[PDB]
Amino acid sequence: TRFHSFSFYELKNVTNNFDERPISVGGNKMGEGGFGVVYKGYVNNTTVAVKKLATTEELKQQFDQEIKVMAKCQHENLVELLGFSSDGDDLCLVYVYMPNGSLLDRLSCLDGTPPLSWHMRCKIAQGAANGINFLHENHHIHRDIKSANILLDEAFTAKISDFGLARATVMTSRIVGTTAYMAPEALRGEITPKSDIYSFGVVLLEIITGLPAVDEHREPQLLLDIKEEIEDEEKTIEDYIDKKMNDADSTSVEAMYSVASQCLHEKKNKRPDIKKVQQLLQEMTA
Ligand SMILES: CN(C)[C@H]1CC[C@H](Oc2ncnc3ccc([N+](=O)[O-])cc23)CC1
Repeated sequence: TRFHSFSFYELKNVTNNFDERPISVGGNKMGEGGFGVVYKGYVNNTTVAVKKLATTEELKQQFDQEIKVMAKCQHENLVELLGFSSDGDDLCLVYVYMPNGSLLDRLSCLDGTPPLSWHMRCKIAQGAANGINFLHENHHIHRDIKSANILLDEAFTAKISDFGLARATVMTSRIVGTTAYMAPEALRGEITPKSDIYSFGVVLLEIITGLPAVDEHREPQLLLDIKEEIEDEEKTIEDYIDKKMNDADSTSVEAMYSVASQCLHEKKNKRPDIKKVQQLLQEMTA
């Protein structure tokens, strides 16, 4: 698949000169979304998201990786790239606008949005698993699966984003990702699709609980420690269910928790593959 080459001056125009002010006050900055700031804009009546990136060469290599992965990978559960603008050091990626922001923002009810229902949460978990399955089937490792990288469209369909660190068991000298979601082997430099499964297991715990992966003012500060508290029978998954829901039944919650627990196996080889995760999430609803 081939993309439209946008002019930098056309992108600067539609985003009102990359205004750093918020949307409510009058600007276009949505906030930031990964080694770059994201801006709302309108191209030919179409609402778009423009990610201005943002060593300079490492950032250009992430820009190229995103475009290469997006050219090869088009799926219902991946964000859609429309085009880009290279033109010097200010690199821009243009996407279809995702009006419901990220799953992290919706789980924390950022800016006063209503809590996501259990029904919406089950659909989002299944959609995100379908997107990771598509990447794995096409021999790609995302390397940064987290709720901030699961975007939500006009119908709350899950859309995986941020493919700058994606790769087609190998080791690396540059350890990348988000600590609170990373598998133990990924924190040691290993590169494998099994690390994406582990990180997805952390996302499933954020969905069940509404709690972020890391909270500096919390005990435990890391969400993955709750798997040990439950396994030692000190507590149960019902004690951690997000209280901002009225439609969560304990049977399907325990079925989603069982998938998350399996994803979070410390031994990479004992985790299920994405196809099994996808099958288990379908059986939960059905
Ligand atoms: C913190 N929070 C307000 C974030 C919510 C999500 C915002 O990002 C985005 N918002 C809307 N559409 C997007 C389309 C593509 C990408 N992308 O990067 O592929 C990011 C997008 C960035 C701010």
